[PDB]
Amino acid sequence: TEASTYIGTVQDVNGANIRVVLDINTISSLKFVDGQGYRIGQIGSFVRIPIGYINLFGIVSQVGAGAVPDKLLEVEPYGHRWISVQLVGEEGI
Amino acid sequence: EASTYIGTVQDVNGANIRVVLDINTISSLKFVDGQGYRIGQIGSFVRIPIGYINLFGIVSQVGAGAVPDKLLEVEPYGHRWISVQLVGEEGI
Amino acid sequence: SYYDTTQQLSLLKHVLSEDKRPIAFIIAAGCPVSIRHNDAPLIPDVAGLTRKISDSFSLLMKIIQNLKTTIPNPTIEDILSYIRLLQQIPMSGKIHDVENSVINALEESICELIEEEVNVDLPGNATPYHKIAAWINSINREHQVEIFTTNYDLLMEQALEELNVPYFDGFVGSKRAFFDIRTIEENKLPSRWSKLWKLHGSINWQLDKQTQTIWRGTPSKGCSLIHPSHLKYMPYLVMMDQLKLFLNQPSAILITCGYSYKDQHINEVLSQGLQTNPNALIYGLQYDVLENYQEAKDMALKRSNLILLAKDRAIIGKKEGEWKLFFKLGDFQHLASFLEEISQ
Amino acid sequence: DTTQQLSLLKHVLSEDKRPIAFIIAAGCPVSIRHNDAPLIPDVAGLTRKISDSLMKIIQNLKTTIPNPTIEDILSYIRLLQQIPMSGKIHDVENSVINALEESICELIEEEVNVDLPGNATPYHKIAAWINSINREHQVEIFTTNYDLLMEQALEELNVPYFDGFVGSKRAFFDIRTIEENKLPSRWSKLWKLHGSINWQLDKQTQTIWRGTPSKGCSLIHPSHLKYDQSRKMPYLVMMDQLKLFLNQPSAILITCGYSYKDQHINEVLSQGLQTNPNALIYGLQYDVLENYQEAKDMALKRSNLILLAKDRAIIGKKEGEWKKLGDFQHLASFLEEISQ
Amino acid sequence: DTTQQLSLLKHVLSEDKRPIAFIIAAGCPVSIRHNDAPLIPDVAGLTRKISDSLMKIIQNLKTTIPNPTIEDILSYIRLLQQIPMSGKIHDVENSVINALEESICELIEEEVNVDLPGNATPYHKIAAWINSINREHQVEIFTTNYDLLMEQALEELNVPYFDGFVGSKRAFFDIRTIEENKLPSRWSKLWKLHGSINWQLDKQTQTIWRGTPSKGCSLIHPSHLKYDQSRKMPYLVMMDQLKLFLNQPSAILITCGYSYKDQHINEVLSQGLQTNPNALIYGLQYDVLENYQEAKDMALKRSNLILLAKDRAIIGKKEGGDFQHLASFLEEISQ
Amino acid sequence: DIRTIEENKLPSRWSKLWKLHGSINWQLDKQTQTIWRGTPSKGCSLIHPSHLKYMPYLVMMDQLKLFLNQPSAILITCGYSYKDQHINEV
Repeated sequence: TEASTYIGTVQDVNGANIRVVLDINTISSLKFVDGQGYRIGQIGSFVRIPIGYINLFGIVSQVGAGAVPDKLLEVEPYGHRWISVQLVGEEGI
Repeated sequence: EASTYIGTVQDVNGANIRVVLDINTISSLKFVDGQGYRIGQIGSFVRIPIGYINLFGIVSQVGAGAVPDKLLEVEPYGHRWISVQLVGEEGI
Repeated sequence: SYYDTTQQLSLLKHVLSEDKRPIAFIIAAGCPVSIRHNDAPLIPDVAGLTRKISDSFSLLMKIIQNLKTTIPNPTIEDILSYIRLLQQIPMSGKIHDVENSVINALEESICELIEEEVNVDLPGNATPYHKIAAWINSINREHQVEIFTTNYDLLMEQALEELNVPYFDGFVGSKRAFFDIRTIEENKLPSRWSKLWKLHGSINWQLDKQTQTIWRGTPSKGCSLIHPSHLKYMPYLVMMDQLKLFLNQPSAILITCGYSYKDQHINEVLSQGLQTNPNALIYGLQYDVLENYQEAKDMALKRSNLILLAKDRAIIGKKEGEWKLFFKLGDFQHLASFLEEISQ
Repeated sequence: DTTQQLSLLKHVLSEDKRPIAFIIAAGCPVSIRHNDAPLIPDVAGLTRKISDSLMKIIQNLKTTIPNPTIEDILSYIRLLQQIPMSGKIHDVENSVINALEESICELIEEEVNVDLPGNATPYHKIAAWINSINREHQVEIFTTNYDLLMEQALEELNVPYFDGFVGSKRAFFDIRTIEENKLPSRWSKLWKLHGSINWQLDKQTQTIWRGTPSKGCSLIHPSHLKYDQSRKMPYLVMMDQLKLFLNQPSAILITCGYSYKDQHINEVLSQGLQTNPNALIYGLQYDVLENYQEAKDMALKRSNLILLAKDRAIIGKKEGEWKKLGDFQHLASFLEEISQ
Repeated sequence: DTTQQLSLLKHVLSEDKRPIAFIIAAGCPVSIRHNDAPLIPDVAGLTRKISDSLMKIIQNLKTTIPNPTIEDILSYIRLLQQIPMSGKIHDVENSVINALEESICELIEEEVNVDLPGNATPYHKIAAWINSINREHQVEIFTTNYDLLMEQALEELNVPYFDGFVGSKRAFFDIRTIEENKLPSRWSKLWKLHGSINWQLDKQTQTIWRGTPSKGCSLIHPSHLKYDQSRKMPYLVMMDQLKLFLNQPSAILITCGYSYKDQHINEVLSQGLQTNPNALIYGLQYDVLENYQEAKDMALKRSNLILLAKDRAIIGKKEGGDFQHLASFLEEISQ
Repeated sequence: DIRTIEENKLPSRWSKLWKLHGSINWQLDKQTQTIWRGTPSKGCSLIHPSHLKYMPYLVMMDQLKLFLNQPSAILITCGYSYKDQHINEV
């Protein structure tokens, strides 16, 4: 199904402030890819968002209850699986 | 329905329309006579025809930020709403 | 009035990278021409086949002139249709004034010659067909990729077998492989399984006795149902219906390569499908000047969702324009390389 | 009484619910007679046909083996040809074992290449009954034969079937689509455990492809090297599919002509019966009940197995007695009567 | 004996919630007597009448075919017509073909243009019996005659019928009415396999519009070119409708006067019998049971097939007719 | 036992020790033709790497393959020479 190097899906856009929901079932620790150990979304790490043929890159800026949207906290105050990603650049053809 | 069709107005707040993307999802291309335009991008424009004249607007928010309050309580798994801000209109 | 190649290439790259939207193909006689094993291509074109039949065989040449009175330069399909019509009439030998059974001998001879000329194997693993087969296996799409062909050889089948590509051509069975028609319309096929339809038939078709049940298998001597449509009172009809039904799928895309749009039924079906579904898109790819395709330019002017690509001309959205020769994608090998690069 | 058993079998098989499966042994071609002669004789017929066609190997194996069959002979020949200098048993300059292998293989392929007779074949009745049921639980068929008769008749009946091979004259061995099982319900599965007469190996690797019958060469009774695995799989995956059908909720199973003389089959059926108590087996015997000691032992061990023969009827691991279904044509007639 | 399946047919007629229909052949109108003479001539009578009005083609066809029928002759004439230089095959000056086909069409046109008789026609009794049943399952009847006698009979009792065509003197062929098949249950449906002298084609395009019988042109025995992407002269739509009616939940259907001499009909009947296991055909035989070899073969092959004849009856693949008699039996069963 | 291996409802605390090549306490008593484990006898053993008896070996190989199919599985090899062919292919 979902290929390796999978983290989540975009659920909110505010121009240059993306919010991502982690779709990993559990064990947010050492998702092995290509025999090398990378960690699930962390403050200093990058992410990649492929759009058809070009890949948008971004950097995580906030993790936890801060990245949760406005009224999602109102609906439930105990759910925190969001990250806030800020776009940086893109890779062309 | 005819081509160049996106969704339906479901809210109005003077100058901040909230629009619902329709059920025919996963497409996200919406081909219109050759070239296809991605649906609900941040910078894209929209057109709302009222009888004889058209109303234009610019998208500002996409996703869970545009959906109203009660719908999220009804279902938090659905985010197919956009926030259109009016700009101008085309006369006769 | 001026079009950019890079924009269209990027559009196509984005299109092919998608997974859910259905995809299809059409492989015409111009595709095997672009692959050569000897100095000449491994399989000749339609004109080459007609010339070979003409010079390989005054009574024989009468038929060619007889058909030319009401039609342009006859081809293989026209000659075969005329022979079928002659065999339909019992005492039809008076038109050619040559007995009443030489027509059957000529039909057997031409069928054997065509089978001998076409029963060739594609050499090397670097053929574009293998590249396409690998590209199909690369992305596990939600909807499988269908393939339509109007050729007579079995190059696509062999390429699919070589790279372990499951498919289903409407035939089930190991020895006789009878035609199953209920499972085609039922259409609960495996998701990973692809489909391949040969619109003009191939060498593996054989017609049975008065039972007339159609079956596929090892070709037999003096028997080849390579007839394009022939006549009846049929697989061809259900294949056309399958193509039309696919063209009605939401956001469906169909790609043509090496096809000169010379046929009339295919063009009519494509026009009807384009008019019926406003979201379908067709990529007409050519390897010549667009002035050679009158029907294609007429259809591109009539329809808005049709895109044409030629060596030096292109029609996009009812507006003919010029490139910024160009469009090296017309060649089949370049298309295969593009697909392989997209997969990788 | 026999009538109660027949009524119970009718009302448990004719009912649409549990999946259905049959096993067909080499005894089925015996029950069909063409021109006052059987279409294909029993295994002993083929054995003494080969005999009348170098007895040294036969008496060498006879010292430790009873009356042999062809499969043992060909397995012994293969074991010989594994060894490079295997001629020390028989002369020198190794050519006999090879020449014997080809001679026997094309001889068997010529003996088995027989065309089915007209519309009176019981296979046609079985195919018609199969087409008469549209249950979600499809019918999978296991066969120990080598001929194409069953699938020939099924194709003559215009019905779909999947045998693990997909493609064309050079169709490969589909492997994964066996065990995603994502197939239409109307489709049926056909498995031949001991192999067919058209399978051919390849020099590059173990391809065991299915297509047009290769000239002379054929694959019979797969027993070659299995260290590589994956390639040259069909035997193991055939037993695996048999085991999976033996497990799971399936309150139906029919046997026809099986002699219970296969160690690799008896063990797996016993294991499945022990693991699955809910499932039932209706093994028959077209002979006297005393000719099958292994079947009697299996019936005594596992109660779920039901063994019926001409002499008596063993029900519930207990010997019974009478006070017709052994004939395969009679079995087809009974199936047609149940369907109609 | 006979009482057995007589009671069986009465009971199955009394069994509602299942569709019913009938097949009308040329035998039923032939057996109808008008002024002590048959209302419609039989196939042999039609061929004799045609011969009464250039037998070289007939002799040539007789070499490989026995005593032919009108359909074979007209098909051969048309087949020669498509071939441009087909006159050299049979003599010369290929203009006699057009005149011959026009004369044959005219002769058939005034041969079949016969008005239905008074209220004594059993067609009226059949229509009354059909209308007297308020079952939700509508009855769709397919016929082989080239006349419109059944149309007059149905229109004489104000019974709703649909023949796939609607409009006026230039009524067109509504194609998707069969597609969605959304019609009120009170209405009935009719189909002519070979057509009548009412249908006529158009020069500009193959439209086979129905309307007032045009002078000169008539459409009969549809076998023309089918390369116009259907809708040219489709009997295939009627065949598909028959297949769909065979594909619905199983029901026992009857027929009247069918000689089982149509290979196209026989093939689809066999396909429907194979696909639907309980499907039953109640085709009778108003002649010697040994005169229908195809019917006997079909009964032997298909167990569900039921065959009855004047001298015997093939029930359950084992061997063991008047339209007016059937109409009277249906009327008696209705009361 | 063959049912309890494949049904796989065991205590989470209990460990598992599969022997892919057999041990010296494995003995075949023939007669009933059943495999059993007990005291190490003299001479009688089941040293076989694969054997060709009319089997536990396939069961242990299937267990290894099934373990390798678990999500996020890790397998450490120490002292292995990789000269074997069946294990490498599996």
